[PDB]
Amino acid sequence: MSKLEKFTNCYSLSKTLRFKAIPVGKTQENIDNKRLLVEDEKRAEDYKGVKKLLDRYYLSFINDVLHSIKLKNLNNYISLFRKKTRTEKENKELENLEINLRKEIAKAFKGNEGYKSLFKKDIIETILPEFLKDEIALVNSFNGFTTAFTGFFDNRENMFSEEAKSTSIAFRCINENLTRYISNMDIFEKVDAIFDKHEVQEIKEKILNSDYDVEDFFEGEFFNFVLTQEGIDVYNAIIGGFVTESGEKIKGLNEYINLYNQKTKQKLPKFKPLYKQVEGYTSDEEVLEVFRNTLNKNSEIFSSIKKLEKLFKNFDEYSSAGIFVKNGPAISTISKDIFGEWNVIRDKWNAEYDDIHLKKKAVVTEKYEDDRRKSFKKIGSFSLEQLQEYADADLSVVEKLKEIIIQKVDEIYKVYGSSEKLFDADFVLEKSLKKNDAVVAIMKDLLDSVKSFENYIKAFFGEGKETNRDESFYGDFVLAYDILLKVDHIYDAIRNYVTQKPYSKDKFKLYFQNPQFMGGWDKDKETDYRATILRYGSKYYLAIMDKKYAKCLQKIDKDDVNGNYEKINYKLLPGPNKMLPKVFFSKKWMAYYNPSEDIQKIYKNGTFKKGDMFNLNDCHKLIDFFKDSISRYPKWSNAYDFNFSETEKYKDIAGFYREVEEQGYKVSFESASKKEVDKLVEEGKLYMFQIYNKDFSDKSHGTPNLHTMYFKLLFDENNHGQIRLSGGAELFMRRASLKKEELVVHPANSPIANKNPDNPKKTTTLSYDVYKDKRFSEDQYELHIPIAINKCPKNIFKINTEVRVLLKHDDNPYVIGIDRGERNLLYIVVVDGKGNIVEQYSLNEIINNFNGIRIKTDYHSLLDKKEKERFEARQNWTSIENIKELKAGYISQVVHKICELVEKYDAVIALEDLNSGFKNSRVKVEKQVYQKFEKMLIDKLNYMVDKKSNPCATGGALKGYQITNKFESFKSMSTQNGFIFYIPAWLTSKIDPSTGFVNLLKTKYTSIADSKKFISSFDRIMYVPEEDLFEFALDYKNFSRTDADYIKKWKLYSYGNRIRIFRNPDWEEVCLTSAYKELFNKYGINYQQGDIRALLCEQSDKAFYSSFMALMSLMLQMRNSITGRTDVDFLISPVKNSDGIFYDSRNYEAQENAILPKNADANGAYNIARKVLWAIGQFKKAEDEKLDKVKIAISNKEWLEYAQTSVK
RNA sequence: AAUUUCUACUAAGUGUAGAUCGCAUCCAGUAAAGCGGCAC
Ligand SMILES: [Mg+2]
Ligand SMILES: [Mg+2]
Repeated sequence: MSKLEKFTNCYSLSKTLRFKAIPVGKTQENIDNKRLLVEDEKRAEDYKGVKKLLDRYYLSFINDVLHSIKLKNLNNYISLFRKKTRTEKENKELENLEINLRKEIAKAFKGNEGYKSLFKKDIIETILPEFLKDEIALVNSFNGFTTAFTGFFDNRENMFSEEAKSTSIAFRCINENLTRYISNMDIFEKVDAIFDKHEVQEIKEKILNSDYDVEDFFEGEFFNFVLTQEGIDVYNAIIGGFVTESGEKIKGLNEYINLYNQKTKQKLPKFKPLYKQVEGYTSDEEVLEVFRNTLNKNSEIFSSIKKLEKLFKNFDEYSSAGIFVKNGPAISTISKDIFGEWNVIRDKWNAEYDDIHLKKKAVVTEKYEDDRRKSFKKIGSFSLEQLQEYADADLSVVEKLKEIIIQKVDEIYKVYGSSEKLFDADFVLEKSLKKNDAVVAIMKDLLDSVKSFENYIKAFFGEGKETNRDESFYGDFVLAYDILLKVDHIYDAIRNYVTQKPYSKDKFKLYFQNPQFMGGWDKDKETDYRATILRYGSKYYLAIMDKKYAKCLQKIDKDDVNGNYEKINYKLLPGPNKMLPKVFFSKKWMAYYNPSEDIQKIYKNGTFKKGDMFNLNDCHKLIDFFKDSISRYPKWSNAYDFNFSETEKYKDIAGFYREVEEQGYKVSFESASKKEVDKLVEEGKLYMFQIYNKDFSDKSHGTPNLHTMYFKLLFDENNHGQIRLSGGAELFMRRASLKKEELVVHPANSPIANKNPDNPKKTTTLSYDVYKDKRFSEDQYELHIPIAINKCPKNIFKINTEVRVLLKHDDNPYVIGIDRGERNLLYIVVVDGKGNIVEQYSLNEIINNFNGIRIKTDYHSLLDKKEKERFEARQNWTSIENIKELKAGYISQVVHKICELVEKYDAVIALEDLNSGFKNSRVKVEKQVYQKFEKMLIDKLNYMVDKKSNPCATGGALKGYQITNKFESFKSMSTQNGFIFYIPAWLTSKIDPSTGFVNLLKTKYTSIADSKKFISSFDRIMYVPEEDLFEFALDYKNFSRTDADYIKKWKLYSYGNRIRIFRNPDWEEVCLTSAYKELFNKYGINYQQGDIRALLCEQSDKAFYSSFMALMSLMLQMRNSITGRTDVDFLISPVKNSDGIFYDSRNYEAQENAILPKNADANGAYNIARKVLWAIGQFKKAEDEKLDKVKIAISNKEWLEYAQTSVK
């Protein structure tokens, strides 16, 4: 059997199929006349309204708990906070005190005051009505329809967690609000006497309050007062100042500190206000009104930009030791902008970490580099002083930063000038915004220039309780920035609006004035649920009974004079493990049966269940009781065909239940007069809809949609309960959003150009009209039907363990390698159990089969035309969205290609772990699309079907492969998920497949001395006359950071030629030996002399050495690419194989499915696969029961050992 | 340029080929990675 075979019927999975519901006959007229719809439509309107009222009571609630709270954890907390640290994980004691501050807040919500009636049915039933007429009325409407608020309900209970999320109130109460209060205490202590006694308390004490005193709000025990919004407003008014209910405009503390510019030493810190807590879709008038309002030259966002300009202009005035830059991407970027390279800061910091941790004897090891890396990441931030500590003299870090920041503000001001007419009161919109390209680009330009300023500027927060900070700097900075933060919302909303499809998918749920509408199908509650399913020939229908006529479907003849619909009776026995004991210990059954006490005692004590009070006979007695009770229960034994296993072969009660559950459900069809119900439709006693997708069209002649097959199979004789119909069906109405007269149309009888350049037919002429987006021009009913797949699994085991066991015992196991490439969206390499390539090719082109005809689509050319489009459109939003969606389409094609390969080779899949990576600019499928791809792959593999197989066949629609576990998280895409193994890409592309040689030397020229050392660290350097080549023979031991190489000693030869970047005002090509001959001649070095390393070091000037190294580096540069030309991105290796000939990639370009990789893209997919072979190799070394514990994570050192020894 | 819906189409003439429970994240490979259904 194929390894694949053993993976069927493993676990249940549930899916919902969607269809269009086409109203038949007079149904729509009746629906309108009886006005059934409007009930469900206004609810849809007021939904948003009621939500606001729920937020109202939520906010009164939050302010009942918050008025009532005294933080106990706090006071230790304040003293520790002002303890000024002193670290050594003494602060660790405190970081656990923090969490308990949020813990105390969460529990105070939950703990008391009728929190419980919050996200359950009783909140809009009674609670909202008793809290605060035009609003009570809207809430009343929703009753028995509490469904509407479930997604809302989940979004709002995250409010009260200890989650340390920006969602949490507690995080807000303690994490942001409290720290500011503390930070302000230390400002208040330092800046006390600046206040005039009359000036100080007298205006503030009286006009802001007349209660309390100003001093109070800078005492630690006063914080709890400031948890609620009033105390927050009171606090912020003390800092900011007040209106005064008149002209008075009483001054705040910050103004006074400002007015102490009279000393003009100033830079005396100002207080930071406390965070209060707890767009434009609709119209162009709306979208424009917001842009004008938030971004004009006297808006507050523009005010905060001028202040930040003033602040940073005085950057020199502040203490570089007390100004921090958050650690993360901002460090790479600012490194680039300050010094001129990405990794500089990281590099200097590695130079300093080594000296401390790097033992002289010690040789750098992968772990060492991993741990040092964990340390860097862990560092929260860097002061400007520290950054200047890396600053080479003749560069000022603060000043270079000043010129960069100021530059960015100047770029905002120039972009304002270019957008100036848009902010005229006089301005009006000539064209619709989607129509109006020129305007949209003006808006995007400005938004981008401010967003980028914001996003860059945001870096100067060390995201820490940093011990010493320039509070004078961060007072001004935090005041101004917080407004600037406002841009991100505006930006997103405006972009979502432009980016929108011209049509809308908004819709509303239909109950037809019935809270319990369409709860179930199979169940005979049809008088209650009032929906059912009809069949006629090949067509299926949804039939909805009017309340006054529920039984109308009951009494219908099986008329055979001419024609009948088939009528649905669905039988489901739900949850036998709860139900069988519920029914059969019923008082009525108890009457029916004089059940033995032996049975009752077994149940009550549960000696049937597992749990070591279980008795097998007791279990069997229970079963037999149930079995026999089943014979004598009409409702069930006239519904289902029970065929029970012998009682003895049942291991546990659970074994018995699966059979009840399995046989528990039956579906079959009744017979009902077509003419009779047809008339029921006419009279409006019954409403009918055809359940439809294009595959039900009389002109559909192609292979159907997968979901179409699922739906039909529901009612096919061959389907023995593998896919089942479930309740929870919903009907929606999707109001039309396009007007038919306004659609783009290709008129009948005129040729339409075909767009696929690989389609050999150039035009199409149809005799009817084709309309863009036609389906959105009509009101549309849609029907979502839930199904159950593999509800009663027979094969239970751990999927990961079973994959390992089968791989352990397989003689020629096959692996599919997938890699993302530079010249190829995706590239695939199939390999046997020994590393021989069986298949290699690009997936740039997706080839489709219809009939016997194959037509391909080159998705890489598509992306290329769209990238040119993005260039022509100056990178506007919509092209960006078009590219994202194209890619998401492409990956739905690829999923199918991978499935065929898995089925074809019974192969395991090898994929990049995207939790270990380097971003590569060259590759076209970015991380975020690839992650989506990997999720989709896993999802398919949960149940994998080939549509063209006969459904009952293994791998067909009734026996899908389940070779993957359910997706949990992206973080969870690591190690192995069933047939999928996640591999790190380290050292899979730039490595000789033939030898496993990898360049581990550093050839950058550094110093004349270093170059000599380099040259000297070589064993030999000799020109070989016979083979006309230079031979560099080396030991990796003599060079640093080569621990991973297994074959230490490699001989390098000049042979072949290489493509060099060779930038000139950037490509040229270079031969290798010619360069070695040229350069040596150039300097008077005769090279026919053995071991010229002593000789070479005799040279006196950089020029020899600078160019010797550049020459060397190129030779070790295996991967070569012009980038104008698809034709070559080749791989050539400076090292001979055992047989003595060097690997070139171009010698494999010609062949089909050649033994070694054909280009560098292939090499990468090839080597990703070999790492899985390595993993398989570890399985083959372990005992069956240890397999689950074996480690798949190959280490650069294991990898190179494997790559270099397995080649032979 | 037709769709349950999406993407690419026109595929031989009202359609073709994949894919397709729902929402949120869609740009930072140093922040986040989860919330639903379903099932237990
Ligand atoms: Mg089809
Ligand atoms: Mg389209």
